[PDB]
Amino acid sequence: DNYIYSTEVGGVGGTPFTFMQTITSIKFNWSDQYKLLHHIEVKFINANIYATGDPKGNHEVILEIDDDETIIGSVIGYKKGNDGRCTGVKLTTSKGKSIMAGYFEESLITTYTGKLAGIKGGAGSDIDRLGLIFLK
Amino acid sequence: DNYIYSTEVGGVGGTPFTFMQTITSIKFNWSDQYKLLHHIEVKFINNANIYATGDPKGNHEVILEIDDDETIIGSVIGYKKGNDGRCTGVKLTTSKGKSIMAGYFEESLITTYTGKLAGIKGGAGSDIDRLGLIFLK
Amino acid sequence: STEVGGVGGTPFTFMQTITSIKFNWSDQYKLLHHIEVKFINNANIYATGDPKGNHEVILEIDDDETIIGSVIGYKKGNDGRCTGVKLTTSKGKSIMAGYFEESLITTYTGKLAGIKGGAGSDIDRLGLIFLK
Amino acid sequence: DNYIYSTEVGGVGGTPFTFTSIKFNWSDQYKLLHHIEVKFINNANIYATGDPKGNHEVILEIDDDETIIGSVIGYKKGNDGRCTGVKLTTSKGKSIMAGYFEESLITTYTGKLAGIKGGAGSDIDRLGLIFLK
Amino acid sequence: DNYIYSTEVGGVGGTPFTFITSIKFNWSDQYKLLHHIEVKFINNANIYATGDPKGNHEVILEIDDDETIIGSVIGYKKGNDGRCTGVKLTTSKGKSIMAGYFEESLITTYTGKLAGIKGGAGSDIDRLGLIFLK
Amino acid sequence: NYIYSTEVGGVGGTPFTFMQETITSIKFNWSDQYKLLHHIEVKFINNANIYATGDPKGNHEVILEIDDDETIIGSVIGYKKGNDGRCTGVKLTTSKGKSIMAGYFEESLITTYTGKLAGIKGGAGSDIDRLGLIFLK
Amino acid sequence: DNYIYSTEVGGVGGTPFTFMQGTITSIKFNWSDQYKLLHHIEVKFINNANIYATGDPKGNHEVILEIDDDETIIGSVIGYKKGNDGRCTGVKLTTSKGKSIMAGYFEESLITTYTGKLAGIKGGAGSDIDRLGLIFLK
Repeated sequence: DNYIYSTEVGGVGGTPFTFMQTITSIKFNWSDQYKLLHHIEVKFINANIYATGDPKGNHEVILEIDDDETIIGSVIGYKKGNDGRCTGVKLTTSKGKSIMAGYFEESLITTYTGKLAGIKGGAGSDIDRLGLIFLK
Repeated sequence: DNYIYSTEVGGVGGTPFTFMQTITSIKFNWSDQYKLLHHIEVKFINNANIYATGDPKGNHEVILEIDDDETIIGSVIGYKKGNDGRCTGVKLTTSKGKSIMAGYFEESLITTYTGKLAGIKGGAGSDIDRLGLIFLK
Repeated sequence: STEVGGVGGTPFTFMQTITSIKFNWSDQYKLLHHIEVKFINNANIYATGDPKGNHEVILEIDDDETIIGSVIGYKKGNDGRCTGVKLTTSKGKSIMAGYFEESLITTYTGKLAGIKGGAGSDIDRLGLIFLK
Repeated sequence: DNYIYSTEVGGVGGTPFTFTSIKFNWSDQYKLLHHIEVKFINNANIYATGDPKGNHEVILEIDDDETIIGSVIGYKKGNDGRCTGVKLTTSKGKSIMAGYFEESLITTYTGKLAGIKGGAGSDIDRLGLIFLK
Repeated sequence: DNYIYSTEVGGVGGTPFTFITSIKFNWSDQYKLLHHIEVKFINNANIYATGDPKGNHEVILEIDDDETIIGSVIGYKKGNDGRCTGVKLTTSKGKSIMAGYFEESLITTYTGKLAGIKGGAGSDIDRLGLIFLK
Repeated sequence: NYIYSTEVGGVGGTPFTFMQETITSIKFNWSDQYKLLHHIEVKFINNANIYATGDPKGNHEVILEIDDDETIIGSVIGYKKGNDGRCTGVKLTTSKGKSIMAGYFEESLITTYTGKLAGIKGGAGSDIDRLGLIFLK
Repeated sequence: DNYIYSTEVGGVGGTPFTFMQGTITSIKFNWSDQYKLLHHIEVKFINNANIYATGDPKGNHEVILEIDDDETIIGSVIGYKKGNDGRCTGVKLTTSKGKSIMAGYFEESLITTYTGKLAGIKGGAGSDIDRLGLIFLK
């Protein structure tokens, strides 16, 4: 209520997370071996790293977000089903910044857009499930 | 009406549906095995209900979330024509450069009316037999 | 617009602006075979020709949407036939029907108001009609 | 005049001519223009010239307020020359392409297409466009 | 004087020249050079030609009264024994021509209202420069 | 005043911090043999001094000169993650269409904050172990 | 000064040059496919008929960029080999009127220079262009 919840995509498994009250940094860890996201970290506008998942993947990417910078384009790749996983994230900002993490070989959601305020989902070894959260 | 009805394309078969109350989420399920749409889900502004139809047996899906102020500016449905017909693909593009592509387009096409996507309508069984979009004015 | 194609088939003229148009065509004959049209504030399907072709395309036109680009492919001569239509709208919508292996007209442009021509088995001849 | 006369390109042969719609006839067999027709604003007459023996034609209809912004004629140069192709593009993104461009080219003046001029027999020997000012 | 002279590019050979609403270039596939140029001027029906028009191709660019050159490249062989091999021009109205070849040297010239040409030719165009307003 | 981008790469090498209370020249040295940054130099407005760090043993370098009024609008650092990590590449693009590419991007990336490039900070030995940029506000 | 001095890139060798006066109105670059270096540069200036050359024009390629009086450089890259032993290997320039040249090669080091009205050059040349810097104005 005064936040927009994007559909969490991927499986029912892993341990729940919800990170909120905006985002100033987000990092994604992924593997070439499993072609999944494994681990996410978030910082806020608050010096603590809010992490989740196991950072066992051979790649990472970080997007730093200026205070006034919104997300204008966002795609999450995922395997659908109870047994599902998140496999990739593309984001593009109101300033022409973009990141690409992991793979997009199965299902996609083109999310809502706005000021990236938090994330929510389940993670174990892998990121089972991810949803973004925006302002209003 | 207060609504613009796109021609429903595909076959006469399956069970009829109409979803209305604007659309804030839509998902399309499709198969590489059958090369059809099989299942559609829709959510609406200020209403937590998932309105589904068809059998979600396909190996792929795509979800488009629509911002409150976001209109559809380009829309194409692929389909097999005739009574025995099926809807095979959807491309949509929004007023914010968001776009989805579901399934296949190697037979017939409709380039639909455009505006604020308000509902869908059609028939579905195992497959999406027939699909029409509905827009505001 | 100049009606292009042959002298044959049965004449048609559809008028009242156009809100929907459909084209049927074949890979076997590489012609248009059949056209349908709907009009604003009128639920009637005005058809013509034999819809025996394996493909069709439908373009829906918003009330305020004009045609900005239009090409008809055709075989010229008395025994001629209309073979293809490309249309592009003032809102980036476009359709492509059938084939363009012989002759072409780039038509006048504006609000698509009607069509006119002759059709039997095939669309023998087609011309568009525009506004003010 | 109060007109711009583009250089007529192609040969000296055929019979001279000087004239909202234009049509070009051409052949895959000879790779030339053979025949042109022109219709005028507020005048229902077809002004033709040349022999329409070619297997292709194209028609460009020009809206009243529509100018030509890009124009190329392909031709064989010399007394024995022939006009072989026309590309035209309008102020509304309409374009036609007639026949072939395997030898010489002129990029013509541009504006409101007012007439044509040239010589034609079996083939279009020679063609020039005429624009306003 | 009240003219801007682009560098004449190509060789020392051929006969010197000095001469816009029309320009034509003749060239050969056999020699890959310009061989001959013609020019017409506003309010003057004369063809000002130079060089031997023995090449199998030509192109003509007509320039509207108010139309300037906004991009211009001349291809040439450098050195005393040099030759001018090509011209690309683009106008303030999106017209463009391409004449001949560009497989050795290039100059990107000054831009403006194309006012004249200058340079030496015989069988081939040995050397060419454009001239603009000031 | 200043905005500190996350320093990416390893914990190793000797710490550095360059600022002058903005950057007008920056140079990056890298190797095809090690596929790392090895050395960085920075000059500042109204100060002739070269502030270097790292061992310039690499076979390539690039220099970006920044006009006084010119901001960075796009910036990516490639790096190997982990304690034994290294910085491997820098792409920068300016408010005047100027851009450099230094070294390699075969592992991890940060798309940094943007603004008037004011300083750098990190650790370097043989290699640039770790790099963060610093901007105004 | 009234002038902006780009870093001179390339080697210490060759004979020094400095070309300045109005601003640059023509510049030419000679280069070789055999050595993949610049070998020779010429410059002309506004209101001055003098051809200011330097280096040995032994290379199989050249390009000339003419600069209109009011035309600035908006993009500029010099390729070079770094070190005392070094040489300048290429120049890309792009103007405020969509003109561009590309001379020689960019297989080793690059500088993306300051931009503005190209007023002069400076460097060292022998057989090859050893070293080049551009000079601009505020």
